[PDB]
Amino acid sequence: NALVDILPPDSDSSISVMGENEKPDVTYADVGGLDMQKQEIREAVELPLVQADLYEQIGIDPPRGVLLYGP
Amino acid sequence: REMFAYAKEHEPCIIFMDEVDAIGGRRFSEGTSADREIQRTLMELLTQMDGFDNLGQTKIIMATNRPDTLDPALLRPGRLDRKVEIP
Amino acid sequence: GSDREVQRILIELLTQMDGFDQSTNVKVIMATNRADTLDPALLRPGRLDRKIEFPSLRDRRERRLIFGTIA
Amino acid sequence: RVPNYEVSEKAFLLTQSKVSIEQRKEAAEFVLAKIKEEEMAPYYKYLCEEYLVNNGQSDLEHDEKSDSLNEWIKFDQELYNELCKKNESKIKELNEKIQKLEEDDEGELEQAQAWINLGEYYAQIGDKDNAEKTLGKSLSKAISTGAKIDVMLTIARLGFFYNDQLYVKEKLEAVNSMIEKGGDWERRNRYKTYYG
Amino acid sequence: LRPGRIDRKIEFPPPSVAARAEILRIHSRKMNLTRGINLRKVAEKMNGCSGADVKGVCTEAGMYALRERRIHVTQEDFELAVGKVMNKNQETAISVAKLFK
Repeated sequence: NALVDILPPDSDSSISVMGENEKPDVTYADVGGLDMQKQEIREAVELPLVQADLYEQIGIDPPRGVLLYGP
Repeated sequence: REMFAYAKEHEPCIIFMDEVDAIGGRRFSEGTSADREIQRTLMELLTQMDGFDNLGQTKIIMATNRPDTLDPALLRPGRLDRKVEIP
Repeated sequence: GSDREVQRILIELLTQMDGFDQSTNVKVIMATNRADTLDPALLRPGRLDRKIEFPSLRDRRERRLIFGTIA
Repeated sequence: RVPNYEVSEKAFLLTQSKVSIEQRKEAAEFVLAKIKEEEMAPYYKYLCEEYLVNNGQSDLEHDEKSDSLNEWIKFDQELYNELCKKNESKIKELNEKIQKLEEDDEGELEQAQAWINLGEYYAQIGDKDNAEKTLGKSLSKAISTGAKIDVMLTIARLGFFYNDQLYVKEKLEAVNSMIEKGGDWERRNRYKTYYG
Repeated sequence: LRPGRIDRKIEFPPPSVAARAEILRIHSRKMNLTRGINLRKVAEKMNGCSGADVKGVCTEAGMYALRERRIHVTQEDFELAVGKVMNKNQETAISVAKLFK
């Protein structure tokens, strides 16, 4: 029981990526309506992915996680 | 979880839940710890029923003796698409 | 003993969420059936800022689209 | 602010003899109007020295070539008299205000604002040395970070006026220190262009 | 509230219009605005009922400018942003409805 070697963090995952070895099974062709949430989710998820620095230069700090509630 | 797995190697499977009122319970957990035990097991079902895990040749037949006991997320269509009553 | 197992996992989530911040990732997406399973600290901003509702009510133009996509 | 580089743009065009005949005569018109209206008087004397061997010269107190290809060039004695008068006047006025700002404590913001107006007048007549001196007293009174960045860049522009690139380069080192102290994105665009 | 148990009681009012400008000014130091925008003008476009309103007005203008994809925040974003919070404030008190389902 000694520290004799280290592992990289990539391996020893709980579960591997489920977005490159799997691909979503639903697209925005199921989405017609639900546009009200669509303006809020393209701000929340997509904008930090395409570029995080958009927020930073304006001087708005980024929003955190997303909670979806409802039946 | 592992019962659904069985269902995907075995052909056209049919899952009969018999007389379910046990985990039919609602959110409660102001009572005893048993009500969160129900909760843990219930969340497990939803992720299976709909998600990236989708069925098609795995079918659910759910048998109950009163359906207004249940939680309404177990009354949810497209997991339960037909609601057949036998009078 | 059984409840203290539930909680010990949730603490790590909160703590890993603090570490997760100021990163180009999108902080966690999560959903809940109901809004009475939340804890005061989980809902608090800095862990969860955004609260994207989903209404059943929707308006006349949106029921049209949603019938229309499934057709 | 505005005549300081636009007169110099047209004046460079006028200096050349390797430009088109028509382009030189069009630019000469802009320069000459702005000397008499804006009181560019000292820089105008400087400008007679910037041709020499190139043509156009038609001045009354400064050298001429044997070929004048331009006649929108003229020295008049009124320019020189005006210089003497206007100079005294502007200096006298704000001087008094600076003393007034001493007597009743208002001198942190206002006296620096008075001295900025001084460097602009000194910049207007074409003195890099003395415009910089008055913009140096603006720094000493404690003012906003934004104001401090603005002033350094004005001093650096006086380097373009005489077309001395070293003079620009030296001042723009100092603004690199201040730019993150103020932290503006607004005066950082200015910096991008100033350096551009 | 019985005798001698409570001895100082601090009531808090909703914000003034001078106080509501003062909260707006703190928020503007996080952002990059354009010069010539008065935050006493903004505090008068608002009327608020809590110190809560003024924080969503500042965020909205920067999500509007995020959509714009310009670094500056312009004075028109505040016409819209003031309108969104004041609109959101009336939509939880017509049937009194919660911030949840």
